[PDB]
Order: sequence, then C-alpha cells, then structure tokens
Amino acid sequence: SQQEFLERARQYLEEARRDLTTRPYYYYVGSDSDGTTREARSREEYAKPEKRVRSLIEELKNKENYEIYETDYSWTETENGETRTHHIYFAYVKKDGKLEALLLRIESSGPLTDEETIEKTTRLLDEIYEKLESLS
Repeated sequence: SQQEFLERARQYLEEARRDLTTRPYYYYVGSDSDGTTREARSREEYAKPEKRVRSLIEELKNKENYEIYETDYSWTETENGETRTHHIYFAYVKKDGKLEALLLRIESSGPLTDEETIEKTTRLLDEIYEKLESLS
C-alpha cells in the first residue's frame, strides 16, 4: 500500500512549505511496486545515486489502464558567485489501478526571496500534497 512512503512524503512536503523562506533543505523519497521505500533527508544521503522509475515512465508513454503523472519545477540563479538552485519533482505511475512507482524530490539551496516564486512553490507543494492524499 506504500502507506509509509505516503506519510514520509506528506511530512516532507509539510516541512518544505514551512521552511520555504527559512532554511535550505533536501528531501528524497522513492518507492516501487515492491514497496521498498528509500528516503534522504540530507543531501549526501541520495547524492549517491529512480532509474527503473523513469525507464518505466518512458516505456509506458509510447500496456493499458495506466495513469501516469509527473511534475518538475526547477529554477536556478547563479549571480555574484552564488548559485541558488531549487528543484521539485513529483511522479506517480499506476498500472491497472495498482501503484507501480512513486517518487518525490524537493531541493532548496537556501531561503526564497521572490514573493512570486514563493507563492508558486507553495501552490505546487500544496498540489503535490493534495495528490498524495488521493494516492492513499
């Protein structure tokens, strides 16, 4: 059922929305149809490498009853020597009403400053949370 993964990613999204304007962070969480969930609350925990997930995605894009969803918002700004990067990737694959793979990557090199980007990232994290509640 991957309920563990569900709760872990819910908590990660909560903390991301909470610390959007507070502190850098890095959250990874990935589960497959076998249920093997791997997390990474620190950067170097997953900086050492999702392959089968994207391979199955691309294969299923081009047999049936599949519901696939993926979102990826990434923006970087390298100015004055500072390379502030931010990245959010979410994706779930569901073959024949059976969750085959779920993946979440949230990454923030530091606190956000653009009000527009803050609102966009909050809205996207909330959308991912609302979808994750539906995937239970």
